[PDB]
Amino acid sequence: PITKEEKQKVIQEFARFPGDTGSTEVQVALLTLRINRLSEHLKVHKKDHHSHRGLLMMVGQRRRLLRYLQREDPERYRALIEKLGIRG
Amino acid sequence: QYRIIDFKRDKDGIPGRVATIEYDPNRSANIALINYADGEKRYIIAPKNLKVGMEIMSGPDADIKIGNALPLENIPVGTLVHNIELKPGRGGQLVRAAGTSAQVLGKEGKYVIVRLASGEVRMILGKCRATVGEVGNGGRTDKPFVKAGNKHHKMKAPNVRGVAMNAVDHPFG
RNA sequence: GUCCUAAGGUAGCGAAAUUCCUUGUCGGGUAAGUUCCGACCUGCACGAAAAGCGUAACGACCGGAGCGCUGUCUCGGCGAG
RNA sequence: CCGCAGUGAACAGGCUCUGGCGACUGUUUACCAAAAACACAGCUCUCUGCGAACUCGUAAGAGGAGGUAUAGGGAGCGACG
RNA sequence: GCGAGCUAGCCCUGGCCAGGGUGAAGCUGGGGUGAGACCCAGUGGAGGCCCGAACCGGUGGGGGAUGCAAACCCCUCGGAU
RNA sequence: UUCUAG
RNA sequence: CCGAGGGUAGGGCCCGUGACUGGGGCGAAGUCGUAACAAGGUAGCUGUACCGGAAGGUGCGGCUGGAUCACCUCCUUU
RNA sequence: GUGGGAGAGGGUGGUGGAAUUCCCGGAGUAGCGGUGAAAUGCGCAGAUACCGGGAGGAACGCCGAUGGCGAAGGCAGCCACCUGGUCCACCCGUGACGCUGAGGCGCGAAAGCGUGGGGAGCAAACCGGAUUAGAUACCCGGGUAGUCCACGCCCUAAACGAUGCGCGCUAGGUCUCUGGGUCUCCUGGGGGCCGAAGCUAACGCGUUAAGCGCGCCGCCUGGGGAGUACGGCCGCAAGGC
RNA sequence: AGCUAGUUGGUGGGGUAAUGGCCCACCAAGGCGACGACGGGUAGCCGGUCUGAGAGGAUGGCCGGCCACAGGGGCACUGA
Repeated sequence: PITKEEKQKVIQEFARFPGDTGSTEVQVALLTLRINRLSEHLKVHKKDHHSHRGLLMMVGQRRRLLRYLQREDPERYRALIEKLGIRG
Repeated sequence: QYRIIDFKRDKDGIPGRVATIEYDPNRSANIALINYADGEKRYIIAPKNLKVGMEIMSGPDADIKIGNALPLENIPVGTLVHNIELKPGRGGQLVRAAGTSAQVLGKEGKYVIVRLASGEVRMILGKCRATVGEVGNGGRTDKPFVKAGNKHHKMKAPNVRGVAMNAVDHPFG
């Protein structure tokens, strides 16, 4: 599972400003991290269709947050994608 | 390649290291070279599992460590095995790639119980051995001999059949 | 409604190479068709395991038809070795 | 540009429409018959725990099989649906 | 008693299939989704696979019938890793 | 258990 | 060279159309039965599966558009 | 964000009794079992009942509840492993980042199919016994596919609350669960019941609206033939859109 | 539910009153479609006309405009 101090090292990593506990930078970082150890969980455990559907909601939650930053500032969006590595 | 090899351990204290994946064509068994301490080897059983990186053996002692094998005496209850050690040392006493081995489903005095892989049940004896672990045969079943006849390719008798014949030919025939 | 039997043919099929009454009766194909092919089906005696109905591809297998084409034939008549 | 012709001569599928059986490459009755006959890949019952069960053998013995119930023998059909 | 230099097999050990055609697993790259399914394009080269020599065969017709011959000649045909 | 239509 | 028209072949959209046959609707009324509304007599309806002259039935799931107290456990409250 | 909290949401492994039917031993008789009454059936080769032992699936009593979770179907013995949703408090952080959704895309009862285990019990089909006029059904005795699991396929249904989603406005009384508080009660979610306004053709919905208003959706528009025929997509098929 | 080889564009050029793939050469390949393309069914389009409280339904013969056809199917001449 996700450790509490792991969560903070991620929040510290993505923050532009000391105190960024909640922002586009954190949401996507959280959701993408939550996407990579939930999908990892579904490969074994092939039939966890209740938690797969709850993942897909979160998959759509990511994209719409991503959508917003391109809608406003696509400059830091290219900086946010590359750093994470999503889109292909 | 038209040959046999190993089938029954009885020299122990020996270091059992899972030689390698020499999946083998000659008995429905898929075995890998088992590297012993001295260096002396053996294309050993195919009891599925025990990854390349060998790492096993057996012993008068113990070590259920999947695969591996000792006497009946030295064996759990509710356990699945093969290396069917029927009589006292008769090496293997059954289960050839016959995955579903036997399960010391209850033992008794110089007599240990066995679920007859094949399809029945009764008892063995004292020291009598047998190594747990699975088999290896990936359901070595099925698989299509499509528009041809694997058979032939058998090298394995088209000893073909008949039954209808024109005659009155061969035993009970 | 019954008399006997161990029950007493079910699903698919049907004049099939199991149907002699028969070139059976209707349909199509034709200048006429006792072969076909479809349909009925009173199945002289199909039938699920020596399978039963069907089934792409496959066959020097068997039978049915059309074009294409030629002495196979309307008698051939000439010729070469 | 030329001849009736321009793979010029020579070696080189007639095609189609339909039905029945057996799926299919096969294999076989040497000197008539290559087939809807066996063979099959594939199914189902099934005898057998080993020193197997069945086959040769006067007793040994071999076969089986250095196989070991995803196996070895007995079989009626013979894809697949 | 006699025989697999007949033929049916089976064990051991070599040799042999001119050319050509069809283009599945794969691996490379690209393709909207989370990864993918999965698509396409390239490469690729299997199959008792196709077209065909030698070679294996011997349906379908032709000759031959005191033959060339106690099974052969002619046209034809199937198989062709 | 069943006993038409107006 | 392009082309009106004519030809042989190949497919596509449709109308007619046929032995025969599946069902569907009428029609005075016919036979055989009770399925259904009162627990319609086994409460009914349903996805489906098998079976049964025919309505239907039995099974797995379920929905009540199922209801009485002809009986039990109690519940919920001053 | 952080900090608590609840739950039969899920899926992987694992163990736990209770009993059920079969199997070996003990004991011990003559009847059992069964209905509306019987019969079929079992049993003197000693059954039913009791004792003890075994093996095996399959559920999971009491707690358990008119209660709980969940997107829908649907989900309950304990265990831990990954994991989803969802709820109070701090008011910290981003800064309108939104609400609906043709098609798609995924799920998704139970029946069924495909292959591969397994089959204690239940149980269409089928088999007897009854039954009546008739018994292809009710009732009783058997018993197979399935029901069980892995994996892949179907996706249908009184799939129900017969009633899209979101936010916001309009009295209340009352039962219960969850989270917080100055915890005789106020607070936010969630569940049952009564009941003002209001809507209604009718019942009845009624801050869990069938009231009042805003978005975006799907569906209506006479009864049978029909949810069927035909064309199309899909499944191994039964069918299904 | 896919549609396309003069099809989409370009260079040059024929022809025409002159634009234009309008016809041709050579070149690169795009152009289109659910904001319903291709196909099928049908058709003269409007001013006006009938009806309608109306919005909206129908309809458009004679009068008028633009257009089409001259039995069916084409082509060129003379020529503003």
